[PDB]
Amino acid sequence: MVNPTVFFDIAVDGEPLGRVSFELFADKVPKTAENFRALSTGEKGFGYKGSCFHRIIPGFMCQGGDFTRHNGTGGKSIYGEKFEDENFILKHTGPGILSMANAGPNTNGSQFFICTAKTEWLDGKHVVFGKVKEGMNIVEAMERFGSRNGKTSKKITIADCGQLE
Ligand SMILES: CC(C)[C@@H]1OC(=O)C(C)(C)/C=C/c2ccc3ccc(nc3c2)[C@@H](C)NC(=O)[C@@H]2CCCN(N2)C(=O)[C@H](C)NC1=O
Repeated sequence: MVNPTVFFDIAVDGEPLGRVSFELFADKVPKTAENFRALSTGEKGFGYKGSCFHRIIPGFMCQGGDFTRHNGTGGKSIYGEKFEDENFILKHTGPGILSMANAGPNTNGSQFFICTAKTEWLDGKHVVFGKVKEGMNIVEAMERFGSRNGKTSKKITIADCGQLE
């Protein structure tokens, strides 16, 4: 089995910025990786294309994936509105870690975050399931549109997304 790779093409106020690609650790968290993979291809009929990064805190993380309410209160998984925490094998080791956002135990949906710092205090409560493979420079560029309270100064969108391999 080969861990899947997905990509996001990022835009800033509609203008193309660049691509971020991710390795999804399906060998360690297959249910969580499959959710993010399928939402990235849109193959269930819904997913990330067109959604935004609603909270970007420089020196911390970029959060996105709310395609139902567009503001960080919504989203849904391919398994239903919520699904369980699969495991916590992987840790928040540094910039580029891809992890699930949640509102409590066993509340994963579609929202995710990309770390731009080591966030070890989230270990064991957010499921880590991938990492940036290429385009950390694009993530760093996105980070410059964030702010201390997370509000973005330009609209940061996933203009396209899908699977590479
Ligand atoms: C998935 C979604 C439904 C959920 O939303 C909620 O629980 C509700 C809708 C209640 C919003 C809470 C909320 C709002 C604004 C914030 C501003 C700032 C902060 N936390 C915030 C948390 C700071 C300290 N931490 C984060 O930014 C962390 C980083 C890791 C990912 N991550 N955010 C979540 O997983 C949050 C913990 N959960 C949610 O965003």
